[PDB]
Amino acid sequence: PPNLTKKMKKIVDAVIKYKDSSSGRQLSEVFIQLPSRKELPEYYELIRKPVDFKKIKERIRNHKYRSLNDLEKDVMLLCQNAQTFNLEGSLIYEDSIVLQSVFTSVRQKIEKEDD
Amino acid sequence: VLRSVNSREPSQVIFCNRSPRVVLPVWLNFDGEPQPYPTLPPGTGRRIHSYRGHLWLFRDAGTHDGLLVNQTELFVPSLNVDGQPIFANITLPVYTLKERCLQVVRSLVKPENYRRLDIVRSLYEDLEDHPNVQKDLERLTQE
Amino acid sequence: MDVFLMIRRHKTTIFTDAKESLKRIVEGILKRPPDEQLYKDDQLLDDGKTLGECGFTSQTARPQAPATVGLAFEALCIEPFSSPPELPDVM
Amino acid sequence: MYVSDGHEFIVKREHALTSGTIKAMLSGPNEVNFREIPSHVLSKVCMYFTYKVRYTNSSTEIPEFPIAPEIALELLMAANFLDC
Ligand SMILES: Cc1ncsc1-c1ccc([C@H](C)NC(=O)[C@@H]2C[C@@H](O)CN2C(=O)[C@@H](NC(=O)c2ccnc(N3CCN(c4cc(-c5ccccc5O)nnc4N)CC3)c2)C(C)(C)C)cc1
Ligand code: NA
Repeated sequence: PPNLTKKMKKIVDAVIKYKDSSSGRQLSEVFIQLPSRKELPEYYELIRKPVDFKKIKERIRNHKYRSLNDLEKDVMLLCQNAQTFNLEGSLIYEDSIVLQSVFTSVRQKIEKEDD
Repeated sequence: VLRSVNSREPSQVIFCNRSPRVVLPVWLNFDGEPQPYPTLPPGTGRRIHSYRGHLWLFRDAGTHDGLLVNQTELFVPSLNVDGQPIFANITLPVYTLKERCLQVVRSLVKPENYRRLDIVRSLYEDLEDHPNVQKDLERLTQE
Repeated sequence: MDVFLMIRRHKTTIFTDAKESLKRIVEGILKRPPDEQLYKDDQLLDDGKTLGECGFTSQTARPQAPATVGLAFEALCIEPFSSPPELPDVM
Repeated sequence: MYVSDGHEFIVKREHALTSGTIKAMLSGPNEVNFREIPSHVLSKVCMYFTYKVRYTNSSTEIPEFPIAPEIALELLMAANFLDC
């Protein structure tokens, strides 16, 4: 992993800065910092492995991701969490689905165009 | 001792920076603790997603001078009636000419050199005592 | 609106404020008739109390930096003030 | 109603009331002289006086009171010696 982190950075940097085409909102801001235990006890209990981006940001910093395929299934787990806690069709729900295909479409561009 | 209430009830809020400083929005973590949020250019304003009952404190991001929001010391998001985002007008106070003269001096000399002025031995205390975040908290919490 | 100005005459000076649209106030304070008076930058001003028409809009004659006006039957250079020391610790 | 290295200046009485020290010399229990302060500092002082009243508790977007760097040392001792 010589610049493996450097490419994970771009990937996460791109997903967060994603803007809706009609609304323009950053569409990732709900998921940035997950509220605390004292302040949301029912999330941490219903959800097996809670995760938000701040943890992924600093998990990348510890470079505990051996692979990009490793990095994906965390960001994948992140939306899979929000899809269970939230109602099908709720704003948060339908957006976690969007970012799934945002991380999808972004992984292809980064890996190739840098050898 | 002084922090935000955990009502999950949201509150669309918007900060209008109507002052020449660079404003530093400060959220108060539920342990009384302050957490900082991105700075605001002087003329501009920005919309936010805050939650009702929370506490916001406002402050220059460079001198940490006392900044005024909505004409009062602090700002708590009320409920937005017709969806109208609540306005946190971040403006200046009217400092005492003593205080205003204090800020300009801190801007022109480094701390390792304050004491070399040929000025009153009292003002040295008044200079070396800088405007602080948590310090102003103990002052507001006191009664 | 409200314009804040500054009249000087041989180092004696008045701070007061009036509307964007005169000297009569001088007669009450200086107890000298108003017609004997009054200009800026060598351009007397006859028709008094029209304030703005000369350049004193609500942004130039503001409290933290008032606008200078002179007073006259004699012409005079109102005596300026002292100069700053520029102590060397700063900068 | 109204009131070189001395005072020599006239302002409204209420604008004078701004400073706490000058709420003491006159009307105790007119003219007032200052044997320390120059004539260039008293400009920026009574400018703060007018700047104080017009803007205090007026919800309008308050602008800064300005200070030239070559003036700071001597206004500060003043506003210290003025309780304002
Ligand atoms: C000021 C400023 N200038 C310039 S830019 C800017 C600015 C700063 C911050 C913000 C963010 C967006 N906004 C806040 O910072 C607000 C402003 C302050 O009042 C407080 N605040 C907080 O964020 C704190 N607290 C809470 O958010 C909190 C508390 C109690 N309950 C809460 N809920 C119930 C559960 N929710 C759900 C979450 C998820 C989910 C999330 C992540 C990953 C997976 C998931 O599944 N999924 N589904 C949900 N339903 C969320 C809402 C939230 C903080 C502790 C998190 C920092 C925006 C703009
Ligand atoms: Na957030």
